Amino acid sequence: EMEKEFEQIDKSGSWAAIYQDIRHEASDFPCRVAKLPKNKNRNRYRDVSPFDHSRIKLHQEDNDYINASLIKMEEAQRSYILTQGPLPNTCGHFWEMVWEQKSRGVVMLNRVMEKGSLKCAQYWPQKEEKEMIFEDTNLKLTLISEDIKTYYTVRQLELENLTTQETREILHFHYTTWPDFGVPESPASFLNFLFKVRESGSLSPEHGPVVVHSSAGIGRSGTFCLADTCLLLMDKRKDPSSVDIKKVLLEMRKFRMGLIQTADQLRFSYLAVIEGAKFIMGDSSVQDQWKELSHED
Amino acid sequence: EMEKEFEQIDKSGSWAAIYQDIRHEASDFPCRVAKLPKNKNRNRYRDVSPFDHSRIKLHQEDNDYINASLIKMEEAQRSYILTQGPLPNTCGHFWEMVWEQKSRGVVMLNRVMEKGSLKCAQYWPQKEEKEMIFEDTNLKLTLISEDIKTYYTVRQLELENLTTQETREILHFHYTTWPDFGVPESPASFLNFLFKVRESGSLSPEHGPVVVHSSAGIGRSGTFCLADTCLLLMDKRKDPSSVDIKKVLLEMRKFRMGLIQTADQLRFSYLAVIEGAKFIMGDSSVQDQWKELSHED
Amino acid sequence: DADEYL
Amino acid sequence: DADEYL
Repeated sequence: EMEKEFEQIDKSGSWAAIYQDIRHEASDFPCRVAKLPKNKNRNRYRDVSPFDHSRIKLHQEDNDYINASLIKMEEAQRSYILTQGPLPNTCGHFWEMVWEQKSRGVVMLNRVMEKGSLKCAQYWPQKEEKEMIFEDTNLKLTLISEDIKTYYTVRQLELENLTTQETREILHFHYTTWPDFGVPESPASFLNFLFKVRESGSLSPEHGPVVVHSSAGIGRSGTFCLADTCLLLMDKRKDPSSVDIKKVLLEMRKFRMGLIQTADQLRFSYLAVIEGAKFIMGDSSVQDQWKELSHED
Repeated sequence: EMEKEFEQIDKSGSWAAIYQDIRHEASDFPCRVAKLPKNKNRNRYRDVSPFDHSRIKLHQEDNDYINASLIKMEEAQRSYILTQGPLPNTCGHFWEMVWEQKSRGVVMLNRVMEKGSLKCAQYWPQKEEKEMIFEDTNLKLTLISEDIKTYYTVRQLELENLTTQETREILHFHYTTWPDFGVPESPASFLNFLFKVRESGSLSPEHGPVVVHSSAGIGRSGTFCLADTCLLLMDKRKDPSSVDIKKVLLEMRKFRMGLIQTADQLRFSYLAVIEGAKFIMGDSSVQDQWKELSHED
Repeated sequence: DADEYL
Repeated sequence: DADEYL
């Protein structure tokens, strides 16, 4: 098992090594559109871009660029849209992508300001009396309600196509206690958060892809998605044993780059997946336990 | 203290983060000579080259290239020559550099074959009846004696300038139990190894620079040198408190790139430096304890 | 400098 | 592929 492997790497202390084999093994595809001199101000980080084959295109006539990737997962039967923390100039685009892609949930795995540095624009409203209007993309965003917990918050926002006065409910899952280049507090907190997202009905096939982001849309984002896709497969084959995470990860790094930024985030992914199966494999209590462990109060 | 800081990063789990700040902060200088199409076969790794300003030049008339860097340390008052694991075609050069630079010790922090892959040429003889002759550089290398331990080995080799029949004794310190992208077994084993090198008289100012290498001459090599230079300073100012390792490291990454390859190697460097001072600050027992702990039998 | 994440 | 260490 992966539990065997985890037990083994842990003993050898081969996390960094195993992770460089993964880094050396990841795909590399063009990101030509991302580097166009014109799309320069549309990218938060110089070194993190979407592969052209998998980039999401804005149905905008003008420019169709947005640093975002469609991670489509064949076997798992699940797709996620990973993207960077929108910039002051790209929140209109971010919301446009959510509208066009028909997403129902948004998973923000980062905080707007982290260790003195800005990582993401305040792309949604904090108070219901102040909706936002993204003039460029012709959409209105309003806060309908929040549900603040210890380390995370779920918000029900309403997005409207000013152009058609059509309206939609977007669930927002904001994980506030996961540091940049860091790991979640424990498998409990993470697993408790995933499952909240899962129950929201947000990761559901009847909707467009869940949009997952962090500052660059690769570290915490790859980690979030890695753990969830692996649990998916284990179920799809409710014979967990046959799940190779490193391989799941390599399949995922074909759609977007750098999914999983640190060896420890890789080690974490194992802990989280291993713990998870306890539930998938059958254990009921575990879920209820994660909630306690997650100290969501 | 760094012990305070270590205690702090450990609690926050900010090793990867702190290390990227270091990675983002490191210098970048040309490596133009390293990339000359002609010097291609003189480099083990495509991505690890010496900065031109600090590269070591072979007093060879032909080509003067060798992927090696002179880490000169002002305050510490110590210089090390970090280089890659010589290639089949560059052991003549490696020995030439040792001769011209007048080094007395060689610290090999890697094994020739690691996890099924070759990392370094058998650049020295394993048996006394079989000396080596590097025809290109006109030098003869012979094994005079070895001292095999659990995890390391010291060899006394004799190198001769066939050209002048002049001869020299080169102490070779081979650390065999430090994995690629890995850490030494414990602060005990490391500290016990450094100190052996230290006593050999090899790190002594009356000789040319100690040549330290691993496969690329940056990970285990940066770690080895980081820990030693920090202990140097702490002594030079026997007011340990004022030693910033991250800064020592940044000063070191000005002479050669990537010195310290992983967050854990960074965390290790702290443990090792912290432990070390116990001895520098005065504790005698500690040394003798490291020997025991190092299980050098 | 600023620009990078990796 | 082979060539890299980082």
